Amino acid sequence: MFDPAKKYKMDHRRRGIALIFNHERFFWHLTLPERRGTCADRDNLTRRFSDLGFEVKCFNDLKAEELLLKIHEVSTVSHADADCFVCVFLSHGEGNHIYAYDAKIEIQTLTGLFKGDKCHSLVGKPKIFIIQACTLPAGADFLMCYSVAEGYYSHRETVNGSWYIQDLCEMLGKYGSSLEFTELLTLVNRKVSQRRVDDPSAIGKKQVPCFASMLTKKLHFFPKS
Amino acid sequence: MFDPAKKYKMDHRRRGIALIFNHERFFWHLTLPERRGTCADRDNLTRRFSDLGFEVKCFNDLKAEELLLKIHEVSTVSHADADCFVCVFLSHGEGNHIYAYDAKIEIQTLTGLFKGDKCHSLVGKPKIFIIQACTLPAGADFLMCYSVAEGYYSHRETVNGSWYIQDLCEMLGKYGSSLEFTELLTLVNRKVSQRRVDPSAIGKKQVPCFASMLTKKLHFFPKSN
Repeated sequence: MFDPAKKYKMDHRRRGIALIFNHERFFWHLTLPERRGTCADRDNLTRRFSDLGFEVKCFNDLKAEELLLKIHEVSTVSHADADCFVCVFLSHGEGNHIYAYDAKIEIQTLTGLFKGDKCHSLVGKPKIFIIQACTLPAGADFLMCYSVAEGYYSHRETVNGSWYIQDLCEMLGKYGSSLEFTELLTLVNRKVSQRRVDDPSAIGKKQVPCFASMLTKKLHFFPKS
Repeated sequence: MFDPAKKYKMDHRRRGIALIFNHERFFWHLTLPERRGTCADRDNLTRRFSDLGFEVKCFNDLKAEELLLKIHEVSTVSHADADCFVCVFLSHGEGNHIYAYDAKIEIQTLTGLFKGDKCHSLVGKPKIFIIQACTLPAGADFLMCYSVAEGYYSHRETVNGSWYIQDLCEMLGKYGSSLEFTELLTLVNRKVSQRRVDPSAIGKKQVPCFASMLTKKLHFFPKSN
């Protein structure tokens, strides 16, 4: 009958793809912290998801030609022998209205490609989207992880990256292979929300992340094989 | 150090208020299964939250004068000796545009009254909103539970209530006092998504969702008598 401890099947051959998408186009004056922080976040993510068995692939949206080339690949490639799919969307904080509006269209596109109708090979498999906001995607077995609720405070980028990706990567490296994934995201909620400014204008305010789950089972990333 | 198993402090004198809000006004014609189903949902919820230690209150929005009265009561009353706050928002499925638009403002108002700035006595304590949709609430230590995604299928009310409330109450009764609450909501996601239809709803399934800004594990262990 009903098993409260039922888990997603994570014994397939591969873990799956971990797509790290960098939103760059329509962003012009890029300071030194932003440029070195974005690279720190990507590299930190590439190490934590690779250690969990994912095949990391990193795109950006600067070259429209290469963008469609590599997007078509991940959308049409078969995931039948994969445990799950992960997609991380990275963006800069201080962006214009064109940059911010493009991100929303990109996020809708990405999430839409992996819904049950357009990707049979991921049906019944967790589809995890981690979005660094500058939303309303939904679907069975989706997990949406947001760095901040839209309209609320998020700390500026730093040479070492952003608060959300730093804390998410610390928990992933420390607890990724043991704890249930939503328990892990709850720890990121606490770690990030506890950080404080040393920007005297941002005194007293905090960054509150959020995650929205449509998963039906427990999700673990025990070491494979 | 950092405790990955840290949980909210739930040893206060009282558990807290469990507000059951019935959205009724502007519904143009109420069929028999809808009258009883809504009553079945309210009674089922009152039984389960009472057994978990909550002080249950049930309002509706038929009397405009009496509602602002009671909304003022639950908002301004002290929660300093309470573990948390729960609010269930019940509404009918087949509603007109006025009925649906009114629901959004009611939900936006209700959640707003319990923000940290508006309610000092619930700061750092979980605030749980369970919404039977016909959204964008946020805040630290908020837990939003939706019967359905924003614009997807939801099964219609019956004499015994709605699929979402029935399955929620079944899990609360069996596992409410033991399992972490988000783990319990995940079981609801599976139970509701597995139910099939016996007309024009072939191949459809209702996929619930919950959005967490909680920072700790949430349990409802039996209170100290």
